[PDB]
Amino acid sequence: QVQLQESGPGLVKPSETLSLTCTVSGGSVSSGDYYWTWIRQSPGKGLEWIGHIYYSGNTNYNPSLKSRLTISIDTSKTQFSLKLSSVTAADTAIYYCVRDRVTGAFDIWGQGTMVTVSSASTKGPSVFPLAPTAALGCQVEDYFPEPVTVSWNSGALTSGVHTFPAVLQSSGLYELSSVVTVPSSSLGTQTYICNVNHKPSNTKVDKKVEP
Amino acid sequence: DIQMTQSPSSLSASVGDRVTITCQASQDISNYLNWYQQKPGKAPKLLIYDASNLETGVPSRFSGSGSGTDFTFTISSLQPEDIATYFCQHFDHLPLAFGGGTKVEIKRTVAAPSVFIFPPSDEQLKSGRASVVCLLNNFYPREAKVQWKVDNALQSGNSQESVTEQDSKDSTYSLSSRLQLSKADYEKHKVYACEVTHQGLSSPVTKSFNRGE
Ligand SMILES: [Br-]
Ligand SMILES: [Br-]
Ligand SMILES: [Br-]
Repeated sequence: QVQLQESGPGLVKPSETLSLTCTVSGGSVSSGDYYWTWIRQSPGKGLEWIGHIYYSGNTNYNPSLKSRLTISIDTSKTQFSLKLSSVTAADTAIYYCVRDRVTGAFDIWGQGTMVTVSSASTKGPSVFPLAPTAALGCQVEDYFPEPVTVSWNSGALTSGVHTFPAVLQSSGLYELSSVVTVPSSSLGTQTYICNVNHKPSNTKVDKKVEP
Repeated sequence: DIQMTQSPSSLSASVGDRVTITCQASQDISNYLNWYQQKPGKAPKLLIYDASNLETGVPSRFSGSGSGTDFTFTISSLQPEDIATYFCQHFDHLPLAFGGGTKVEIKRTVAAPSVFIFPPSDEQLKSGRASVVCLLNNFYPREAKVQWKVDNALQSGNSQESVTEQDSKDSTYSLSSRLQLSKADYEKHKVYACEVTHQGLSSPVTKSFNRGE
């Protein structure tokens, strides 16, 4: 079972170039049955097919992005890449690398990566406890850009966890909460740690929540 | 350059219902039509290819049909984990294009929320900000009204809300309302109240605290 995964900056400045790389792991990129494709998704233009590349070196690209598009392939590292030139805020989207059967079907997608086009620089989040069934959580704020991942006790605690969509602050940075409900008796024995990871700034914060 | 029109743009149906969404191509595309399902926070997943072929590893309740210009996606019996946005995709000719998407939410019985109010931690106050957070847990329907009262004074324009996607097990929503203030403004008052109006609450529910206590 093949898996695809994107890597690259979550934040790129205007007039700069967006460079994304897909790592095809578990399978060979030198297969004739598939087209190695990029697709993005944003609120202003929905799901949008960007283009693809065949293992023989041939591309196609979407005519709407014909000018600033460059899709390469690297059979040595089983990677294929994407380059988008002189980006604007309209290029802010979630970008996916996708396996497309030659018969025509996007049967394997990557998880996707969020790309924000902004002149501002990254900032790691501040994490503050939401202390006390009983409800507790973590306040994650003062970060940019999206996204942040929040896990509880390194993934051991997953039931009843709710991580809310971030909203904007007056500063223009993001802010969210991650909450989880627990039995009120566990507050004297069990410790609860929220694990906040912010890749665009390479910021990891573990925060202990106590009564 | 084909135009893919999906209908409706969103719908809600009860568990066990037969859901049917349509995709109309702006020209004949034979059976060059695929169906995708995008669960919350995930990438789209292939369900139907060639307008009617079920993908391996997909439940039998999903199916597709149609050819030429009109295509219908169908869920024979709607299940709790079937909540997602569904897209049609043509591969008649480049460029490949998706439809606008059909969001499928689930109608379930009413459920009142569990309400919790969180004062800002002393650690947040050291940064200079103060967010008073009110939590509404596991309710339905999605519609909820949260009013903030500071010393019995209604607040307006200084709070933000945030609601999770509908849960794939119990089909409920959870909501977060935060009163965004500065340390200076937050420490000028005592009573911070969160009042909730919801279809499952016969009378509104207020959760409050005194600053400090
Ligand atoms: Br997030
Ligand atoms: Br760092
Ligand atoms: Br084709």
